[PDB]
Amino acid sequence: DIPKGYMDLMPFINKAGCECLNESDEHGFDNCLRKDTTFLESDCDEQLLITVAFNQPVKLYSMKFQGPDNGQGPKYVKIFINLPRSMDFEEAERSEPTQALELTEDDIKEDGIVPLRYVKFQNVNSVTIFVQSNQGEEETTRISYFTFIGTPVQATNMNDFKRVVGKKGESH
Amino acid sequence: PAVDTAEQVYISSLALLKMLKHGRAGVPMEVMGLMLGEFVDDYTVRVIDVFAMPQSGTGVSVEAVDPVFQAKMLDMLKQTGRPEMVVGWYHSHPGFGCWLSGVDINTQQSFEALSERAVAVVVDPIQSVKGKVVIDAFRLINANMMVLGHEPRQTTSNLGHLNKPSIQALIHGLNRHYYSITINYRKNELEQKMLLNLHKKSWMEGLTLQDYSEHCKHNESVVKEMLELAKNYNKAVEEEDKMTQDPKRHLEEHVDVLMTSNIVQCLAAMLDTVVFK
Amino acid sequence: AVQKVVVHPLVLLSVVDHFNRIGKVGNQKRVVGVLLGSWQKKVLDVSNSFAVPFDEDDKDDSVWFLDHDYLENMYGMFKKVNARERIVGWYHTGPKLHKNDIAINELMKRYCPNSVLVIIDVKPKDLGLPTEAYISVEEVHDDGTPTSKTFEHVTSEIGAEEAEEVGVEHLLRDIKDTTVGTLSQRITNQVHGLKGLNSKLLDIRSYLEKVATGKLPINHQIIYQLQDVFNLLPDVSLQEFVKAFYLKTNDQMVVVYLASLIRSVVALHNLINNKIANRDAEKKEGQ
Amino acid sequence: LIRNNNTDLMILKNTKDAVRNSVCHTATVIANSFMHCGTTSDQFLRDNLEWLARATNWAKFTATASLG
Amino acid sequence: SRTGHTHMPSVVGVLVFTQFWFWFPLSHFLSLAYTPTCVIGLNKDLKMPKVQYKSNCKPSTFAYPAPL
Ligand SMILES: [Zn+2]
Repeated sequence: DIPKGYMDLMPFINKAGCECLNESDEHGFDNCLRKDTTFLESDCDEQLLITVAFNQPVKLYSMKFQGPDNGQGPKYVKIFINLPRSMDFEEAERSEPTQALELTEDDIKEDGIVPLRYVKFQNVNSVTIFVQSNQGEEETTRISYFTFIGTPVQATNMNDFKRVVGKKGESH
Repeated sequence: PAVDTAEQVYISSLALLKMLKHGRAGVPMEVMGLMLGEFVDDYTVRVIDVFAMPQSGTGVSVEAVDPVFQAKMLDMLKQTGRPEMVVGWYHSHPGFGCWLSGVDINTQQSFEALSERAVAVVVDPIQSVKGKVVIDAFRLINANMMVLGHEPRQTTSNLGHLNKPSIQALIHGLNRHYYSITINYRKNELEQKMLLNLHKKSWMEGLTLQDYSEHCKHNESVVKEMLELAKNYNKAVEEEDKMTQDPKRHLEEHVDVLMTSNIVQCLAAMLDTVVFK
Repeated sequence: AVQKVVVHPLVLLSVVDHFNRIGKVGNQKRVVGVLLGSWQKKVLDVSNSFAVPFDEDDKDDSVWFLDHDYLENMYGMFKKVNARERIVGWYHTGPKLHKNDIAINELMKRYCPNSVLVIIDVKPKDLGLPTEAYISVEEVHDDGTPTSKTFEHVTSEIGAEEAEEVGVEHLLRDIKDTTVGTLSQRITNQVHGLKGLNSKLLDIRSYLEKVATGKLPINHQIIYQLQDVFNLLPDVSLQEFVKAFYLKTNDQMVVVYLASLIRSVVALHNLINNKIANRDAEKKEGQ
Repeated sequence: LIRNNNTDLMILKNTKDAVRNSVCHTATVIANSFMHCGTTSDQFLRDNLEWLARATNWAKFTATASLG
Repeated sequence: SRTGHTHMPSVVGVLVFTQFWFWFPLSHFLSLAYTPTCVIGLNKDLKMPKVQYKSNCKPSTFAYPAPL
């Protein structure tokens, strides 16, 4: 589950940047972040595009992106990282992913954890996850839980720059 | 913990060019800027981009960082594709060596307090005569490090002793208050080609003849100088063979230049006579 | 108008870096930015650049969002950093033009009436400069063909301040080419010149074939220049040129022959010196 | 090797006396490792434990591997 | 080896040892390239019998270096 040294990246997610395109208003994004059986639904098509943002760059070891087991579950998960602009469901279908996971029912189950290629995720500020296909074929897709396991990269949080020594007048 | 004597600050091509330009774009005033980069693990500091800071009268000090400027430009760089950290600060020393002096240590202490891996790079753009780039990276020594009975920085690899320090820095304490991290520039395969384009000679320059008047004058002058050297060479060989060099070496270089010039121009001439008709 | 645009190695490296840092995180093909530089007579000197957020639909070909607020703020910051550099156009790392280009130039003409679009090709070719520069011209055509807003070429070059030569030289010292004519290097230069001449002639022939078969319209400027080239072709069968060529070839080869004779004499002298040294060594060893 | 361990510790004693830097400290640790290789006799380390304390971080690694 | 066969431990050890310019701890790997120069006699039941072999050369030609 959680190998020692790696911790779940919940506390470093800021709601200022999280979003999820093509989501049914009945079931929101808050559903996927409780560990309870509260889910997120696809609005129009059998596709979804989640986006999560982190305060400080983080390293992602594994992902717990799972859903129910009634044929309505993610099948093809394309993961891009550090996107300058919110993308669209047309770029999500051709852009080369940083990872190209193909989930199986084992991963979908409540005990399934999918490990990513650690190296390509050594500095992550924003992650976009495109669910392109459902486990079988269902006009609506549903996601039950989603959380990343990893480590945070030590942050040089500017705006903390201050005189730690000396007077306030030295120039050179 | 300790800082290994293999640590390297990989300064990218863009960062190096920006640093030198900003140095000679403000000499003999000093200039300062940040170094956006990435702390890879413990032996690497990648300086991917640099970051000019407006001249602010107070030379280069903590008050010369202008928090509004740095914050706003970091946000803008983030949204244009630079979600990078701030790994240290560079600041030029216009002509008086590559080391630190007092205010530099104070400022670098501020940066270290922010994150205790930030380097400080010093560039001397006047002494950076073409063919030699005088850039040195530095970081401080804790007050309880050399006084507690510990060497400033451990050594596990033979890498950290391939570059010798300069007396200029020794005098100001290159080993009493701060380190000297190696540079090891990082060049892709595309940047090198784009830079080769700077002096890349055009096919025109390859296939263009030399002004025949100037060529004949050069032939004549070199052949006369070679005649003088040949007279001296005769004298030298006779003298040495009787009693038991500069003439020979000068004669050899001059024969080289004459033959290269003549063959090159002659072949260019034939090539053109055939290619353009 | 502007005749020459001299771009700088810092600009080139900055464009490469922009392209890489966006392509790594996505796939955008083009990347677009602004160029900062100064004039001196009619010779633009592009000495800096910076990325400006861009996004377009590659299907519609008229929907794009170059961000002018970002442009203004970023230019304010670089104006604070260095003031003798005002916006002098834009650049985009696409191998060929696009339909949007005229609209983007209209946008940038707000900040510089004399806009220069430098299409900096990141991909490293082996024959030409990576910069091709264009300027927008709308004018009633003299030949009476219907007028539309289209680009016109402006000569481009790569040059550098000394502060950048000190850097490029250091970065390229490992794979540098000696800044002197070694005979092998000069013969290599001539071979490369022939390579380039062949490439250009193939380009001209392909364009002429397309024009003749009709897939392209006729450009009177291009036809003018080509027939002027043919006009300028020289004649070699003419007698008082063959005479002169033989005369100067013979003079050059007299210089070569004298050089060879001097080299032979020096070589023999060195051989004698070495044989004597070995003879003395052998005699001393024997005794 | 145990039976024929005819080594001279005086040379290593002189080397230790000449040691000033940590490079030389770890060098002498490796040198003892070699000199005794195969010979299950760690007398040089056993009779100097003050000197096996100036090695810190990636020199304790080498000293333990030297026992090995 | 003593029969013309390449000695994998020895080659590997010397390679990893030459890789000490980058990581000192690897210097120990040369221990893999230490073959005991021995002639060990064994009796029928793989026990070690007390015997003395005879050389035909001055002892000083192959004796230990004198103890400093
Ligand atoms: Zn200073």
